Amino acid sequence: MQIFVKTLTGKTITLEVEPSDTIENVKAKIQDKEGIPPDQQRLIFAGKQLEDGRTLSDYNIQKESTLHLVLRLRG
Amino acid sequence: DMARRQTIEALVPAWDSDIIFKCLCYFHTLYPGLIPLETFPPATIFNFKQKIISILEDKKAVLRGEPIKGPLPICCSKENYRRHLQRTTLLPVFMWYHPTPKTLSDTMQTMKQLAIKGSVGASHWLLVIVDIQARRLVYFDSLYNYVMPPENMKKELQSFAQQLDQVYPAYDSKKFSVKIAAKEVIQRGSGSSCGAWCCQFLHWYLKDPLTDALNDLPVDSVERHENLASFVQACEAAVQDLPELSWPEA
Repeated sequence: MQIFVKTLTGKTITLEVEPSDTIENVKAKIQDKEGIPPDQQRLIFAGKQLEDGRTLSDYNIQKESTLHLVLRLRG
Repeated sequence: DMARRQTIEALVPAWDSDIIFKCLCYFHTLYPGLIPLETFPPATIFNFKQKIISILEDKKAVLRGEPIKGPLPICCSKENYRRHLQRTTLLPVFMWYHPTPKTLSDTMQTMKQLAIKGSVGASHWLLVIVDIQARRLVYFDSLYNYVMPPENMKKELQSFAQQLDQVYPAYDSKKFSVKIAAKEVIQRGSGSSCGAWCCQFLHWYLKDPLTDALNDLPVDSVERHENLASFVQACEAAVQDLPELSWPEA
């Protein structure tokens, strides 16, 4: 699917996925390309957090959607 | 002393953007005038001013019944965000700082890497409270002058206050005032406790916007962090069962 994932530096990376994919799968796809471990990944859509055992279709996440990636920053 | 730092570090470990955020969400349920601004990403020294102006312009738009123009938060619905903008009297603007990067873009990059790496480094949490109701900008640096001399920050904030008077004029002629909170190093003996200190100071400020709590701190550096440890423990117990990455209802 043609969808967008927006990062905190204002960068968006695009992935091709299927709705039957798990939240676990998205995190794995993002990891391969940016190197962040899934246990470090937090995914947000329509102000809701996506849960690991769910599929994209469960949240009705469709083509041309924009996703948010949250980072947990130290200080 | 090695003992002293080792224990001060053990007492109050670094706080990350999530515990700070959960803390802000919780503080909003206590003090509904506080809007729990997201810390992911936080503001920086390079853009905290435009971020504040943007938030206040959206507040004016909401008060007029108009669309907002500024960015939506990630973990909040559009409608709940308008209700928070309507309600809010206090902006807790957390700022993430590091001496290395000298621009916004560089700061965000430095920020990103240290997150994936997972390190504190020489990064620092600052807090600017925008008290809309009292028209007061409070600048809290637990390291006192980690960014710049406080007298310098005061001057910079005074000119910013002057444009907040134009952006967000009061009913009357009341001008935004500024307060440099810390007049000594607060975080004595720690290189880690800034995030917690910011939230403790914010809470003291929510309880009393004229709080002299910093001036009444014990002199001892370990005693400060014992007390701060107790606060931290209270916060973690209070947010334990609160929702992850989800704004409370305005």
